[PDB]
Amino acid sequence: TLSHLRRTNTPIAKPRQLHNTHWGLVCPAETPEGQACGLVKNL
Amino acid sequence: EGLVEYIDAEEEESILIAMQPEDLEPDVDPAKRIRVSHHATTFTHCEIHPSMILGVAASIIPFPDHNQSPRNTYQSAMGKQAMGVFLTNYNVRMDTMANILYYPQKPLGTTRAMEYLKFRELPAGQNAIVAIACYSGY
Amino acid sequence: FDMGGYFIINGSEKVLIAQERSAGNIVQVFKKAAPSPISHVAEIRSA
Amino acid sequence: KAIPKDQRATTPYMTKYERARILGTRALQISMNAPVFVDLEGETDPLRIAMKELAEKKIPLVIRRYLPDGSFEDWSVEELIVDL
Amino acid sequence: EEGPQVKIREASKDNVDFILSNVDLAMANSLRRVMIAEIPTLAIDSVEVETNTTVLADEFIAHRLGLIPLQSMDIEQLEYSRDCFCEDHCDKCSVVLTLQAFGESESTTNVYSKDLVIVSNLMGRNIGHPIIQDKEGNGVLICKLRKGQELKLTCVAKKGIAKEHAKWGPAAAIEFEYDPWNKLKHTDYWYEQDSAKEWPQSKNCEYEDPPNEGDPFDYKAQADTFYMNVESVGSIPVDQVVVRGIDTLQKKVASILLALTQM
Amino acid sequence: ASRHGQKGTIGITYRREDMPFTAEGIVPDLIINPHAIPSRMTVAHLIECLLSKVAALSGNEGDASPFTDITVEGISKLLREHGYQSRGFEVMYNGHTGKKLMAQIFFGPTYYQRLRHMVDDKIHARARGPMQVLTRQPVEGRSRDGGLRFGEMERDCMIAHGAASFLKERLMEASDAFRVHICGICGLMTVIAKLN
Amino acid sequence: YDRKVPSPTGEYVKEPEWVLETDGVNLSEVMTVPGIDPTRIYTNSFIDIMEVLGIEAGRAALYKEVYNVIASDGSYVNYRHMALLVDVMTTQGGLTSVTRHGFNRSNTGALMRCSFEETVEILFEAGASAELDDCRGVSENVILGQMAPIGTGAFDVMIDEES
Amino acid sequence: ANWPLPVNIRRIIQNAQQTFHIDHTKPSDLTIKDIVLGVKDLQENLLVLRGKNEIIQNAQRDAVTLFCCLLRSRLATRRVLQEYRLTKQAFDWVLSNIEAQFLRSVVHPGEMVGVLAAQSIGEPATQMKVTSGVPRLKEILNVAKNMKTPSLTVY
Amino acid sequence: MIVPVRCFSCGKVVGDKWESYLNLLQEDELDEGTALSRLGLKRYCCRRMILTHVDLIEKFLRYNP
Amino acid sequence: RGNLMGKRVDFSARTVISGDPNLELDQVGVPKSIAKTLTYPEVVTPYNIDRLTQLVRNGPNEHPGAKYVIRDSGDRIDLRYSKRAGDIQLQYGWKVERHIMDNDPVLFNRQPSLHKMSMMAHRVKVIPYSTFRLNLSVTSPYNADFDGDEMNLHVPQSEETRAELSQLCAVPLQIVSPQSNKPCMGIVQDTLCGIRKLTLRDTFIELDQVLNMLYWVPDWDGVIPTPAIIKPKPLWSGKQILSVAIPNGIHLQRFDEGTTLLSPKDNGMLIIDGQIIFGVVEKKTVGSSNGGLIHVVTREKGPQVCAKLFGNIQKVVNFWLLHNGFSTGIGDTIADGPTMREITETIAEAKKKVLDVTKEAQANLLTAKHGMTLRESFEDNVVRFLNEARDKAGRLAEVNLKDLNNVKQMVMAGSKGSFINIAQMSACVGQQSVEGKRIAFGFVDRTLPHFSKDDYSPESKGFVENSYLRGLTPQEFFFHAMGGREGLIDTAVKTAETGYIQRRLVKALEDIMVHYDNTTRNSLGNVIQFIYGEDGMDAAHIEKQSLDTIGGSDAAFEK
Amino acid sequence: MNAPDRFELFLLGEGESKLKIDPDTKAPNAVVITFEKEDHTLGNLIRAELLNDRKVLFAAYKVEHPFFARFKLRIQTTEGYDPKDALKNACNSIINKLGALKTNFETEWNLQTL
Amino acid sequence: NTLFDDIFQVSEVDPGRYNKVCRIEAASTTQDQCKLTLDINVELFPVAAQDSLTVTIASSLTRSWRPPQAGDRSLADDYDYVMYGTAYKFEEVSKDLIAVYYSFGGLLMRLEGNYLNNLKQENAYLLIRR
RNA sequence: AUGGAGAGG
Ligand SMILES: [Mg+2]
Ligand SMILES: [Zn+2]
Ligand SMILES: [Zn+2]
Ligand SMILES: [Zn+2]
Repeated sequence: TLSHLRRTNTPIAKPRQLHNTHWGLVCPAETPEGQACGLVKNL
Repeated sequence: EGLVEYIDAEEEESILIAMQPEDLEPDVDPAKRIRVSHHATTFTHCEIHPSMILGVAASIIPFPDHNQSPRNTYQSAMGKQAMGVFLTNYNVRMDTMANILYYPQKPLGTTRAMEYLKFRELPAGQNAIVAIACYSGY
Repeated sequence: FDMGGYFIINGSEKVLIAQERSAGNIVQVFKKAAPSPISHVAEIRSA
Repeated sequence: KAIPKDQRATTPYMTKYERARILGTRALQISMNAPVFVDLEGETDPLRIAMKELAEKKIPLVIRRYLPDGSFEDWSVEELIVDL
Repeated sequence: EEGPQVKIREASKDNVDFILSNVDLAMANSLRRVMIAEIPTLAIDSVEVETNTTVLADEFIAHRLGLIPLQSMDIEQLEYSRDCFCEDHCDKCSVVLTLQAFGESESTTNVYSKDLVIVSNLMGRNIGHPIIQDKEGNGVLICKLRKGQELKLTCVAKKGIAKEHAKWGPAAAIEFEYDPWNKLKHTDYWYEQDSAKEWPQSKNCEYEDPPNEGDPFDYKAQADTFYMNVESVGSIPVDQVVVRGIDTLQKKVASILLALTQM
Repeated sequence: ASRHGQKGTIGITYRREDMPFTAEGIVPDLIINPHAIPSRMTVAHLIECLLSKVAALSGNEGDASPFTDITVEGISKLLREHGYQSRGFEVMYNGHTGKKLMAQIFFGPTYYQRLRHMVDDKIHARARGPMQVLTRQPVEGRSRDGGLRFGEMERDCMIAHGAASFLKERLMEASDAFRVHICGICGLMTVIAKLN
Repeated sequence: YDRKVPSPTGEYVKEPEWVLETDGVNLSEVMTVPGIDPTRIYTNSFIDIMEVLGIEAGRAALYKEVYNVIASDGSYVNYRHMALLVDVMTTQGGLTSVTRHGFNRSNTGALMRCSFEETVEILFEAGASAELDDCRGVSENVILGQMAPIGTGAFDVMIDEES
Repeated sequence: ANWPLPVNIRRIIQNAQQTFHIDHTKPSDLTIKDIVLGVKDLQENLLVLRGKNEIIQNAQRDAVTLFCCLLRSRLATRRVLQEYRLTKQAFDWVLSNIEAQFLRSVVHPGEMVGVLAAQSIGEPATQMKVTSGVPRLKEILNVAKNMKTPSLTVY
Repeated sequence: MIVPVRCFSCGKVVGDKWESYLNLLQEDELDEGTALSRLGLKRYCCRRMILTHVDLIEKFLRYNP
Repeated sequence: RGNLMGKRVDFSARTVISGDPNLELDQVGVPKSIAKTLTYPEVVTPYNIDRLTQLVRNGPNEHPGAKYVIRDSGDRIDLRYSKRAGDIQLQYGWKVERHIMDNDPVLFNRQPSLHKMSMMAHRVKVIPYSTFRLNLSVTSPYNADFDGDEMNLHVPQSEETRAELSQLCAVPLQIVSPQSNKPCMGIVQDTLCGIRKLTLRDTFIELDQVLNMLYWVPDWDGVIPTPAIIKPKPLWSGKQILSVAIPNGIHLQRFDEGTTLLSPKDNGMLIIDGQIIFGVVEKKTVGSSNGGLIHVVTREKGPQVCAKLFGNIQKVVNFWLLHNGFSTGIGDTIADGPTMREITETIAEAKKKVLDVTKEAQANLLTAKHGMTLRESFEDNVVRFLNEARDKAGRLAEVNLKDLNNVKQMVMAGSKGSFINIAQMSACVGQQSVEGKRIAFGFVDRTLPHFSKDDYSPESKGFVENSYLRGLTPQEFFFHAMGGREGLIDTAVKTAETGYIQRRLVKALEDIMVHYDNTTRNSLGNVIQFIYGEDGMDAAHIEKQSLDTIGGSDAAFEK
Repeated sequence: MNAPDRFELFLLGEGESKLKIDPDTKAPNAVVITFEKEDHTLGNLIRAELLNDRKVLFAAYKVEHPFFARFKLRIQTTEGYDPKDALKNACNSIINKLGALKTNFETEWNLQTL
Repeated sequence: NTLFDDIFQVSEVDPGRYNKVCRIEAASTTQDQCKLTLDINVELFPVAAQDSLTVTIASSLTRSWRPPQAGDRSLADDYDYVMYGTAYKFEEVSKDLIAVYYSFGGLLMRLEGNYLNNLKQENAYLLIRR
């Protein structure tokens, strides 16, 4: 529940890669696997 | 009182963040990890705690810095599939499907982040006496 | 322990997922491809 | 037209597909209680009976091997060599 | 006597620590296995719930009800429900005990195992009574009731084997160790530097003689001296646990022999 | 699954007799294979096992926080202070025979979590059942008592094997099969087959 | 590059030569340069080999490249398979791609080509050109729900009175 | 030297000096004609194609050329008589067994080897300074006009 | 939920030791270790059964129904 | 594509899979409920009228039973509802839909079906519990573990098609694959580590255990082999008792490194007449290699004998390992003190070298390599130095490990493990990389806000000194997270593109086969190859042999 | 769901006998006996007590599958010695040893305190 | 009967990463053209350096291995360390130097002599005393 | 049935 209440979606160069600016803002590990990997992120 | 600031990435672009509050002060144990000496001086901000870079599901992982990152990812994706007490009022709610563990237990190896996630109060699993061994081959 | 932050529609608990987008009113210059006639494009999304 | 019994260039050995086909068809015949041409000797499974009936070459079937041009060569099960 | 020997080192109502002398490994291990599982015990097998307005679910309570340690002293003069010619269950195979509880005070009204009331006829047989090793005298905590919560049910206990379900377990954990000096070399010790300094020293090393470096490996040696510690749950006394174990193993061996006589 | 991405299903269940046991008489609630360790490099599994063991013995709460100076050496020392092997190994006995095991076993408490997926909610079997109304093929879904899709890749496999008759059976007798009448002139399904 | 070369005494001995690697490709003019061996010159671009040296050289180069890709991961596939792929890619006369633009423009059955990529338009143009279907294709008999003339179904079974 | 060839010969040879229990201190009961003409007639029965016209025969010899090279290399008179010392019966058994295994190693007509090849190439691709691996394979199969890393190897 | 009646691993009764555990904790002001030691929980599995457990029935009894 | 090229079928099932060391290779563990559900039509014959009558008499719910009874007219008798489910006189010609029983041929399959080994015919063995059970030596061509994997099972409906499965899609036939001209099945996991731990020269087994292992073999002749040790204690060896599983007439020979018919390191592999002479048996032998034992046994004794061999080896090895024991802890990831010191100073001199090269490049004294930038040459040098550092520390950690090290044992056995695992768990996990390059500058002239601008130092650009044992730092953890992220992404992209490409390849080479003239053609009769494989041989019956005519001097050749 | 009953581990089924004595066709003068509803607890003990007899050539037991509570026991004795007699002698030896052990433990327990 | 008999002088002992089996290297005290390499179970029969062991090769003292009964049947040894193996290779160094290779369940053995009745046979009883 | 979300290898 906690995880689903803090989720980020992204529609559509490398938006899937964990960018450096994600430090302290987005969780590096928590992300769906298979399809929407990197697109769907958690705070 | 001007003790803590709110910094976004755009403003984060122009600051120097200290990883630990002990990196402001100016023979060793071989067991501990090798950490780089602070070659920086003009610090403007200091990190609250490096364990805050993780998320809610990833904060349940014991020693995440001792694992391979995709394994931490897998655990972060499988922690949402574990059974336990999701709500205290589970007996008065009419959910389509709900699973509640018979005897939930707070892990023997916890995280200081679990305190704020209320995981020790509402755990999702049990401490099982595990054995790493080749037995019957099953 | 319920933290809230969700809605209730027809008895179903709904959650609005944050939608990521590009920040408007920001000037960005992009290098165009080689087969393209234009070499650089400075664009800005006005909101 | 056809191809004479002589000058047949196809493999004298029975292919695995031909063997599986013959055994399958014969087992189908036995499954529908067809006259057995060999001593059962306890065997009741139509496939196994078909195999034992193949080892004794007591199978009255024939194989029409098609050539890509349209021609075809006939090979009786009794004539084909089963080395598999 | 004439064969195997026992040397009791410690003894209590809950534990027995002893040394088994002149025995084969298979016999000792089999004795352990029998003591763990194949000992007959009495425990709640049936639960008839009338009114259940507490927090816990029905079978959730029935579970811990079944796990409750009951008296199994005279369990041998009781009979299996599958052997008795009675319909369902009777007094010659099962022990019926009721459970009635209700919140009265404003405070949380606890429900223990002391509230279990034997209803069926015991006819002299010491059986059915829930074991209470508790200091206050309460025993196994069943559940907790609020102010207006009620729990009314009826338990039927039957004779069973721990091999069928762990609730019929007469013993907890049985300590077992042979050859504390590894003089038989049944174990290749893992190490980083020193195999002796890293691995702790067992208590049972005081009863045997330390190996001499001037002596070669004794290849003709076998496992004779064993060290055991049997712990009882409370249902059956420790000495009676190991005795019923021995008698059980002996009895099933005698049953196989009987089958040999039959064929 | 554990807490380090080490997931897996139950292979079999053994009673406390058949289970391997330590000298203390303690039997493992769970047995995992060592092969699921080196290829995945989940050291923190072993570390959290050691820490959970020490925290179990000392009765304290093991701190498994991310970036701390708590090392395996300190935990090993704390474990040795309780009279156990500092590296978590325990000499166990084979439950079937009672004989010692040559190699010692990494033995200790580890927080496992029963996941969502269960066999009785996954198992499915259909010899024959309800068809669709448009294609007259077996419906979709376990909850609808449907059949499994014999995908194109499976067809390719059966082609590779050479089992033509089987491929025909799966695509006729197994799924849909229709008897149609065709005109000998135009060659279409115009025929008004008045049977009987 | 190191190289195994037959010694005048007999045995193969390592003889190291100098080889010029190159970013940039124009085989049509590099091989004609005086100074290097114009019989051993090679490019990773088989599309240039097909233009300069011929269709067979393009075949060998294609197989070489595919095999290099497969073996790059340490894997190993037998010769006949990759050779079959390359051959089916080179039997038309040129380099036929493995897409809708390549082999899907062949003179095979309509049902076969309609079971891949462009389905509707293929059926349309086939219905317009009035094409006859051989019905000896796999996917075609698959659609027809018949025992395809493949493997076990490659032949027919009859009966001859020998009893 | 190491190459994939249909019939194994070494395992047959070492199976001949075991099934007959031959001693390495006893003269072979063979003749030069036996070995030479025997092997030379052995290559006659190694049939892949079975036509009677010249073309099919040429394709035949061309198809069994390499295995014939291996056969001659392994069944040389010097090697046969000295390296392992084979008797008459053992040699004949070797010949017959080699012929048999050769006739077994022939591809069976009807073998859908197209799909088999496609699978044999597609399957390892799942387990995957120029461009290599999956993208390069994609370039190859698509026959790309522009490849990401064109190279010129000049000797 | 509520304190488990018996230990999972071995099978030792630990249901009558919960309130005694709490009393050994808050009344005598001892740590968890000594508290679990005095209750006769020598094996760390039985010790785990109480140390690891969380009594959730108290939060459950807060509701009126 | 959805209804014609691949449509949903009846007589099928799907369940979670699991392993079973006591099942044969060509067997499958089918749950009882699935056995009652799935059915097969069997025509009433004088050979099986009794058994069929009994099956009908049992009806549904009870296995072995039947579901429906088809008469002459075609009427379907539902046994679970019929008033006459107790009195049925089976006439000849009637069909009886009975439950799936033992030794029945079914098609086992797991998606994605990449090759023909993904679909293989198995024999049914009805077992309790709701899990599909399979052998541990069939898990490799199916490519499956037991982390919740599900597999599909199809059931044939006629005699010719079950014959088609039993004679073509049979597992023992699919041992040697026509893909890499090698067996695609072998001994793995506990059986491999165990067969490694057993064939050691220090491994001696006494009388009783030897007798048990001997009886564990179904093909055991009942003859006690004379022990390698007569006095003082009658002892056997692992090799000696393992030879019981190996059939007679099996000759295996393999020389590796310093194998001189005596093997001081007990390497190589010599087995004579079904009896192993010397050498430790592991992945190079009992594995799925080209010249492996499995390939030899299969091509010599046959497929059935080879599968039975899988059975025997698995049973024996698993039995010995069961009463021996094997584990793995953190202790097998810890190196010695001075070793860790040498590793640390190795990383130190590495970073020192990187510092020297950096200061050199910043002094504009660096000379660019021909065909690349100064910066590119710099990055290349640094990356190469860090890689050499990770390899140096890794080998330094591997040498320190003992033979009793469990992880090192699993590496030697070939069960599961490699050098890099040891290197990262104990020594150093090394440099992280994204898109071929080290951690770039997400921020302006820097990778993280914790660093200063223009910091091309290794620890900044994504080098991790610490191992998994010591624990990573925040920066190192984030960089490693980036690397792993890219890993997962490019993995998904990889399997997607590979899927589509595989489909394309399949649809391209679909209608290609070999006719009765060894001519590889298509549907148009167009010749692809005049002779298949340019030789006319099947890829299955082909082994890599040495042409000893091409090598050696002319003098040795003439000699 | 598909899980078998628990009593199937110690309660014999319909028509199932306790022992199934079959002539071993491998080596002469041998026997394979199928024990039903019994596990390692009995098999290991019997097998261990069959090796004490010096007139017994072979003695081994095995559980072909942990799912089913049953095990096979192969015994081979010298010529003139029926293996069933060896089995019975071993069993009686077990019984005697267990009885003596029980007596000893009782006499020991009758001297303890607390 | 007996196939070979000689007295050797242990010149080297090597525990190659083992702890139960050590490879021995000895030479004949009679023939200056004879040598022997032999894997030995030290855990049973310890072989120190500079020892003079008595070595013998026999063919007897197939059927299944019956129980010992050494004090009842014909043991025909009274040695200290007896093994059973199988010859697998007959190597000829020179015309005056012939070496044989025995395999005792993995414990290999290389015996180099000159003058032999050691034929390729399963019979290989190696008896060592003192 | 259409459409959509999430999850499993
Ligand atoms: Mg998986
Ligand atoms: Zn009764
Ligand atoms: Zn018409
Ligand atoms: Zn416990």
